[PDB]
Amino acid sequence: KVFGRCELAAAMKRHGLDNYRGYSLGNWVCAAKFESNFNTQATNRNTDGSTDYGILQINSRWWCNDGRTPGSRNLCNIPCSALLSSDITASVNCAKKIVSDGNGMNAWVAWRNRCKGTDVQAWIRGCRL
Ligand SMILES: [Cl-]
Ligand SMILES: [Cl-]
Ligand SMILES: [Cl-]
Ligand code: NA
Repeated sequence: KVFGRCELAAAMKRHGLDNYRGYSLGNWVCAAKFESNFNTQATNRNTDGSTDYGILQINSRWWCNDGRTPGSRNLCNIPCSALLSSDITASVNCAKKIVSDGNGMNAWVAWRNRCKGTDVQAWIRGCRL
């Protein structure tokens, strides 16, 4: 599913991401924009053999099981395919674990390089939330 911007904002808010670990909703929408372009089906292979999955590009080396990342943990205890579903629950709940692990949203490279320090509230402007 390719979410609309405000559609994704509303879903993320409903699932408790607005202000989660102190990160306002626009941070999460901005991260999803640049990680996946709001496409739940996005997958991207990394140099180390892991793959990133879903709207927040969650990595198979630590967070989900894809069966082809040797040495992987599965800290969200989910198949990586669950992170490709139209229903973002699994991605949100796994993202909550990631952002709580110590480095905050710096876990998302696109967030650090394209969202951090910017006017992230712009990403929820115009939405009825
Ligand atoms: Cl915001
Ligand atoms: Cl694996
Ligand atoms: Cl933080
Ligand atoms: Na894994």
